[PDB]
Amino acid sequence: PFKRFVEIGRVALVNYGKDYGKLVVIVDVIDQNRALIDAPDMVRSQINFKRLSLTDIKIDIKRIPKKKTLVAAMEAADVKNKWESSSWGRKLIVQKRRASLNDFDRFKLMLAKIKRAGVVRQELAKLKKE
Amino acid sequence: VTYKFHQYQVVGRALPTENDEHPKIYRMKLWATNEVRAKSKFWYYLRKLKKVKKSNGQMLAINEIFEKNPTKIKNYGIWLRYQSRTGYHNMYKEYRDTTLNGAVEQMYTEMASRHRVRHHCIQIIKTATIPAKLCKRESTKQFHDSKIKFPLVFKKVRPPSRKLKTTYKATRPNLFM
Amino acid sequence: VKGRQGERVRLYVRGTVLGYKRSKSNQYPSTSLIQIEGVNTKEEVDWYLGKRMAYIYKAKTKKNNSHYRCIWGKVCRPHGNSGVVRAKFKSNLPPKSMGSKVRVFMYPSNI
Amino acid sequence: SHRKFEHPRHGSLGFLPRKRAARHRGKVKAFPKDDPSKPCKLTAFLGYKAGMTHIVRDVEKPGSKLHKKETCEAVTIIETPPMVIVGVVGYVKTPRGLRCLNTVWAQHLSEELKRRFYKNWCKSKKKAFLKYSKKYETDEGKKDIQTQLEKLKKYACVIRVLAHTQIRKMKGLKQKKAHLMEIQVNGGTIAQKVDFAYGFFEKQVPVDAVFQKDEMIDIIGVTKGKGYEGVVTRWGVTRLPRK
Amino acid sequence: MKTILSSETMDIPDGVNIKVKAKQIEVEGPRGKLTRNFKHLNLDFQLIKDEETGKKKLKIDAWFGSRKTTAAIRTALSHVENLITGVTKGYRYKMRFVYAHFPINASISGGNKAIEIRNFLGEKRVRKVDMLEGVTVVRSEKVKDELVLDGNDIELVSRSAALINQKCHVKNKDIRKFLDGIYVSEKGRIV
Amino acid sequence: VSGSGISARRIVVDARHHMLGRLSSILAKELLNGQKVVVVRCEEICLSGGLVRQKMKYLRFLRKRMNTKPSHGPIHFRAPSKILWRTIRGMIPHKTKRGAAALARLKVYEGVPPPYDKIKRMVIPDALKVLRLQAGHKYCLLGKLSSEVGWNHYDTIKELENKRKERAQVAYERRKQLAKLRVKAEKAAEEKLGPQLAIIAPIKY
RNA sequence: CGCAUGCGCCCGCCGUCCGCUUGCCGACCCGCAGUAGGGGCCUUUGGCCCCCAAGGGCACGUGUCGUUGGCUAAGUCAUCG
RNA sequence: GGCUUGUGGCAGCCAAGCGUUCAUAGCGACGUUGCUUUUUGAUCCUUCGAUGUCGGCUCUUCCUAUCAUUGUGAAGCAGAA
RNA sequence: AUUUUUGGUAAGCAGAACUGGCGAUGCGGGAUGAACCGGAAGCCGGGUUACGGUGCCAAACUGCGCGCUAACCUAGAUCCCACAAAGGGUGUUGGUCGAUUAAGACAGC
Ligand SMILES: [K+]
Ligand SMILES: [K+]
Ligand SMILES: [K+]
Ligand SMILES: [K+]
Ligand SMILES: [K+]
Ligand SMILES: [K+]
Ligand SMILES: [K+]
Ligand SMILES: [Mg+2]
Ligand SMILES: [Mg+2]
Ligand SMILES: [Mg+2]
Ligand SMILES: [Mg+2]
Ligand SMILES: [Mg+2]
Repeated sequence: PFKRFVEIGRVALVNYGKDYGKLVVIVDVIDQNRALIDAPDMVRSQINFKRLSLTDIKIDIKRIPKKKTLVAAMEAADVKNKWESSSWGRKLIVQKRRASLNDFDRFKLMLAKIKRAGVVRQELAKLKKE
Repeated sequence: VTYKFHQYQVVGRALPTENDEHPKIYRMKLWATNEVRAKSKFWYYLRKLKKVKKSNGQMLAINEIFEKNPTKIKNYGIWLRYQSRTGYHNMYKEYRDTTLNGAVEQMYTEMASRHRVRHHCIQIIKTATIPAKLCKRESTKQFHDSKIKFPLVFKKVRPPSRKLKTTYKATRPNLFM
Repeated sequence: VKGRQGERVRLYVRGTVLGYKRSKSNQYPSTSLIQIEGVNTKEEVDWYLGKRMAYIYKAKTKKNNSHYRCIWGKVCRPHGNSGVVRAKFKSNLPPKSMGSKVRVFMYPSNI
Repeated sequence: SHRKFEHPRHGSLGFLPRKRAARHRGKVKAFPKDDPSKPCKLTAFLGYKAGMTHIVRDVEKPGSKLHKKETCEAVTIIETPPMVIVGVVGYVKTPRGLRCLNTVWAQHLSEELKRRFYKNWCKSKKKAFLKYSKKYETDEGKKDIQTQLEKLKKYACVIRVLAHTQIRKMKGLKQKKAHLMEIQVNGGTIAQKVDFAYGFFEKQVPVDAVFQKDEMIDIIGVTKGKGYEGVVTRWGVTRLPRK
Repeated sequence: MKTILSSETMDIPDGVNIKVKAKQIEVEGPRGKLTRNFKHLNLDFQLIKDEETGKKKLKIDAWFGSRKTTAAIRTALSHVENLITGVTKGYRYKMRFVYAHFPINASISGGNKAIEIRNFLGEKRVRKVDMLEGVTVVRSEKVKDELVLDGNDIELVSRSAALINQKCHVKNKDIRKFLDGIYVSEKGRIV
Repeated sequence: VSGSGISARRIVVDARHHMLGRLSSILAKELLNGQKVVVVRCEEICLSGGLVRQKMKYLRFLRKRMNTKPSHGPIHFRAPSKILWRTIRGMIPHKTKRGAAALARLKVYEGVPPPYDKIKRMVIPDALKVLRLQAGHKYCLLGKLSSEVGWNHYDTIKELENKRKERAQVAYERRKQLAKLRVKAEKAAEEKLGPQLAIIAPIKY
């Protein structure tokens, strides 16, 4: 049980606030409510656990490591690629793409979806009749 | 970076007179939401402990003190005295925070929650940065672990913002630690 | 697939008429409170600021060969934090419109 | 201030309101609990008060002063001719209680029973159940009746038969309009109850098929009417002084 | 003060099978089957297998639990220990009849599942007690005026003994002087 | 609570494991705003404080009655659906025409009667016990409380709900088989349309 | 559940007209249980994967509530038995 | 009727003592904290173009600070009381 | 009515000092109210606040945060205000002063 724990080197997703969608690394624990988080594109700072969603990724680092050491560990663990490839990570990217689609792109996607639905319906009906 | 409570060094003295051409200069480290309130408390303490009033006093300097390294966690010890419904008492507390400002805010909140003591009923006697081995409270000592590991027992379920909030959901939330 | 019979294009969103701007003991019917579907924040209200609105309802008699009547209005400013908006109509909305739907159009457009 | 002296209140509040009953025939408000491990049996019956007399009997009651001694006791006579069964009613259990599902009537109904469905039987054309009876003549009709009985067996939870009295046998009564009532069938499965009810269509059930000697029973009915009454007689309050 | 982690572990004998799923503990041994529903406890139960040796450990822990919450870990462990003891050895309670003048007449019904007490303090009333599931009551032959209750569930055996004891309370008398009754005198294991 | 703001003919809500008061407040606001609500499985509503406290509160409510004429109210309903209805009425100006219409726009049922057994049922996150009540704290089922205070239809509801759940399980198994067939058909059709799959790829989850 | 009126009444189809509506505009969507867990694949006692809101899916969704004529495999929707 | 509660009534706290020895089975001096408005006082807010002024009889309901009755704990409770 | 203050056990009792208020005055808040809080006013549009509030009634978050409480007595819930005391609790939560302890702290063997 308890597949995920908060640990030094644990990668978490910011699930609330202005920093939503960002990956951070827990480098220390202040207390039961907040922890020290870091990442390549921010300044190491405290955050409440209520705004973090623990992921399945963990990197091997000591507490409060240097920026270069943290970056090297993250690159070695390939956190970015693993998160992007995972279905959970791909969800946010797909939502962003769907939001970013424009009118003509949406029309083209609608045409493609309609054609795919028609072909799938034909195939499924033939399969049922077999 | 905004702190509710700021630390000020306030320096003052008594107005020079014929008897005392250079009166003694006093300094204090005080906590207040503003420099105006810091100066007010400085004058209160000077009047109560040195017989120097604001009317016959002089304000020499006031400077803010910022944490040297707000990026790292420290253990803070606070010695204070507070007033209850039936008398005065002394109290030593410990906290863990990146800044002594956060530690003091935690101290005020905890005093309010556990003892129903309002802000104006608390006097801070001393503050210090305590090494890990010298900490006296289990609340802070239990996080002095090289390999600290625990799950998120309590997490509140909410959308990233109210933009995605909806009254109705097709399925119940799926939660697992 | 559906075989429906109705409007083929919808260029408006819906808005529930919550009531009037009011205190606990006073009411000001010159301003109406409207909840626009899909709008959940005063930040999101910024897009609809100034957009035209129509309150369509039926009358017993025929006017210009129609039982339909329309009272035009517009969004003025956000109300609260949850996306409700204040709106002004050419005439004060009747109290019987509470809980009814108005059409919030996409014009006048700013894009 | 508190009442000077204490005595129990006059009358019972459990029989409120003291109005005229909404019915003339006694209504069974609760039937006996059904035990499915017993043969199908009717739970109730209809009778007519005839009169009262007295009897003398030797009492067998060890420890009593009346043991092996004669005792005189008043008794009431109730005439109970056999009841004719004419239909079956089924109910379904629901969160709102028992709901009547369907009613199946026998092919032949007596004039005494059909009188119960009219206010002026003689002046009417006497069309009751005439089209219903024809369902027993067309092959599809008996099939529909059998299907209705099958549905009752499938879905009903409690089964009651419709039974009417042969009132005209008691010429002392000046009534030709028979009394009809629903009598619950207890014992057996639902299918057994339905079969037992159907087999008794247009048939007589004697009183001894329901009750037997030395049995304790309950009697339900409307009391004698006395019209408008004052408090002294209606509730038992004591009379005020002469002056 | 919400201690981070309060954990306790117990060893499981090789002769007992144990299953845990959603705080539902199933215990199997030579004497039979036992089941317990620990769903009311907000604890984490884990079964640790030693691959090299093959032995079993049950670990119960609480995270950020107060003293009140943490007090239940040892309770759950003791309950599991009692289940193991009941499924391997069984439980045996001994009761003794105490009377001053009127001997207590006890009659065991068929199956050793019910007991009748007839002459408690010279009373004409008959006291009926029915043993709980899996518990059997017999009249000892080696010890005078002794009842033996044997079972697999400690709770059920003890509750049957308590029912027997409470069915024979003295009333309207100084109980210090009138000591008549049926009392538990020994608790142990059948084997 | 401004309101859901959705535009629908009606909304069906599965009240299982929902806090009574919070669900009542949310639904009262919806009804006042003009939505039509059908609540099902009212017997599964949760009440904090525990069975003992809720039973004492209901006995205190039962104590209330017009001394000279008890038939003049208050009326103490025992069924869970009626309890929910009265609780909602407590948060609505039911003595005005507006409140009367809002109440009339509401339906409450025990279990899942037809046709709602085959209609999608939604939940209210803001009133869910899993989100509002900490594990370990005392709570009781509205059905249990109603049965204790004189509701005699709990067993019938349980039986009907079990039958409905068995039928729903059969339907769900059929739907799962249909979904597997659809997936296989999609795999078969994959090769037919290349460019369409290319366009859809960056959007598929 | 029975019976339901001889310038009457009732039912079904077609044309037209009026009135009420709890407020049409895609007014589309049935798993159960749990939240100190659930599910799938592979079956080493085991390993891997998914969840982390319907934030999804479905739907010619494309035409003046939608122009004139003809063909129409399969699919889908509607209406009638 | 309303405020108050001196007075009346009903409880509590400490423990010098009583209780063959033992403060607390049962009581509680010297002190001290309360509750109630079925006592009587204090006041004069409502009623003087009028609210029928004692007591009894009858009738209903309500309270508990429980006399009896149901179930219990304690005793300087052998039984009975 | 705040403060000062006399008689009275006390009183929504009776009597004095300063100021303010009601009376003569609506309006927002305190559910309700002559005096409390805010604030005083021609008839209107727009903007912003005071006191007080933002789960529904009912306009404004089931908003972002930290602790305490679990009431098997109707837990508790906002100046006037619509009351509660002395004594207690091995319920739980913080503090203060002491004693023992790896030459081995307390309970059972
Ligand atoms: K009296
Ligand atoms: K008399
Ligand atoms: K089309
Ligand atoms: K007094
Ligand atoms: K007077
Ligand atoms: K007078
Ligand atoms: K007298
Ligand atoms: Mg009396
Ligand atoms: Mg003694
Ligand atoms: Mg009492
Ligand atoms: Mg003021
Ligand atoms: Mg204005």
